[PDB]
Amino acid sequence: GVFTFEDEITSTVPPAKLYNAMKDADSITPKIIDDVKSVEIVEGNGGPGTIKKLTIVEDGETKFILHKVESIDEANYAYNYSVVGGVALPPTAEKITFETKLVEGPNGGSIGKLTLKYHTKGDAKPDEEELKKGKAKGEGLFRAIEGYVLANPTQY
Ligand SMILES: Oc1cc(O)c2c(c1)O[C@H](c1ccc(O)c(O)c1)[C@H](O)C2
Repeated sequence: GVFTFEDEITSTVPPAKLYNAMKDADSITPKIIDDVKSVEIVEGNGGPGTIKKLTIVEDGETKFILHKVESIDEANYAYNYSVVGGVALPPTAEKITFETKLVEGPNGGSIGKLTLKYHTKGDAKPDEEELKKGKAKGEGLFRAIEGYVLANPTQY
């Protein structure tokens, strides 16, 4: 089946600035997030269909995660990707998609609309553990990119 979850987060950063920064996430996330060590493009031009390999060290163990870029809509401040291999993908799941969309806040800040879609193989049940881990990932990225912009005011 498909399980869909929707969430919102807020930032004082205007959406156009945040979105520019999101485009540099491969560069930014290893600096801010302790566990991420590198992000490498296995193949692709960074657009839809690109495959990325993330190298992380978790619990003193090196591991890898695979991402695939689904779609990009700059006019709409959206970036979509799916987890398609690695530890992040549970055995039951076909695929886990994270959609990120940025909207102007009422006060000029930003609202991040985060949608998580969990595709399960057959009738398998989604792991609660993964979802909990899942909601954090959607947030952490956003915070990572936000923190970086706030800490480097002149750059964006
Ligand atoms: O705290 C974490 C832990 C993780 O395993 C990850 C986190 C944050 O965010 C990473 C991340 C997510 C999206 C990206 O585009 C990216 O470059 C890096 C990834 O989800 C894997």
